Amino acid sequence: DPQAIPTAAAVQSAKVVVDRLLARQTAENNNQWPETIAMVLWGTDNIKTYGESLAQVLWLVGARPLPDSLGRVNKVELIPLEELGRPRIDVVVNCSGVFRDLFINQMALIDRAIKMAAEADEPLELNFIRKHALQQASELGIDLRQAATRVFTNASGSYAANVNLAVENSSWEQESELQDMYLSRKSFAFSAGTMQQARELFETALKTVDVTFQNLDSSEISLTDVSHYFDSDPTKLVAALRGDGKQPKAYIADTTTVRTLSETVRLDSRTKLLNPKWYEGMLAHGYEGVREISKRLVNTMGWSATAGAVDNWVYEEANATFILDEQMRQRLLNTNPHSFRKMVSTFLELHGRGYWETSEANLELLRQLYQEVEDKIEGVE
Ligand SMILES: [K+]
Repeated sequence: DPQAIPTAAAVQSAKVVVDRLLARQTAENNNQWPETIAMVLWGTDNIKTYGESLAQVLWLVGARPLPDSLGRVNKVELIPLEELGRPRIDVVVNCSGVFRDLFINQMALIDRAIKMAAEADEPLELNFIRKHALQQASELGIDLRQAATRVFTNASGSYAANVNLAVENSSWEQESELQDMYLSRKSFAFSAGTMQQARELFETALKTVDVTFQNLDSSEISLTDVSHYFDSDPTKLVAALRGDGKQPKAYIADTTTVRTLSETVRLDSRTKLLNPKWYEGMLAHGYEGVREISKRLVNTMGWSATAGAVDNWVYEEANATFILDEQMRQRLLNTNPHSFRKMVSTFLELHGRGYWETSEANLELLRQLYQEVEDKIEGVE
């Protein structure tokens, strides 16, 4: 029931997460407030939380919902700056296609809130939406309301950046290509039927991003269980667009019960890809199990592609665990030659793309093993 969202419980849960996100960012970077946060809104998650990440967006821009009598959220108002107790933070609101499919009315609500923030008569140092929208209105020669466009998604009918697909298929040379794919697919703006492409305004707003942010429940679907999270990650994109080339700080709120993306990748890697409990658990399935391990390594590479969030030691440990250990290598090779070949390919690709630095010895062995499994695959075929 899309008008039910967000509930007073979701509003209250969301305040805690946003205060924690801003506290970490200020404490780390010279007590500087971030100007703009790029964040993803997943539709399934907004069902389950009665609109927690929705409410996080409203909190950031200093808006509160207004349930009528039938518990419908039809309107917003601004929190006054003395109540907010900090600047209005600008937000690039990257809605999933599914969020768009289910919550067009709530995409309209966010939009009203941000335009409201933009038009407010308040000092620019306490209203980063207003500060940006005026600069943006001036640069591009448009209205302030037009300039205060922040609610973006896929084209009507479409899903995903297809950065996941690029990584899974190894069908790309430079990061610019992944970044071009994202900007070409995610630049469709909500406005008062049709998502209008607005690429130049999407790029302009993206260049103002200081922080990237997503909510995830690592207990249910971790950062590396699926490709959809790195698919939606604009961390390296923002660096590549910005005049100053500054990569924004990246965070993940884990809703299991706020970390840097780096911290979250390290936790997931030691819990899943590098953890004996996990990979032995997968190999118990046999043929499918080796596929799951290969998939994990590909999704980890995805985070290298979008964020450079994977420490070299993660790839060195994965190589030591699955390739250098002759016993484990033989089990992979014997159970699933096809997924073993993919894993060997993925280790060589990671070196090829500069995401993994390793010894000549390790690479020679990977090439040697690449030859041997192909020779075996063609053996039966
Ligand atoms: K999507």
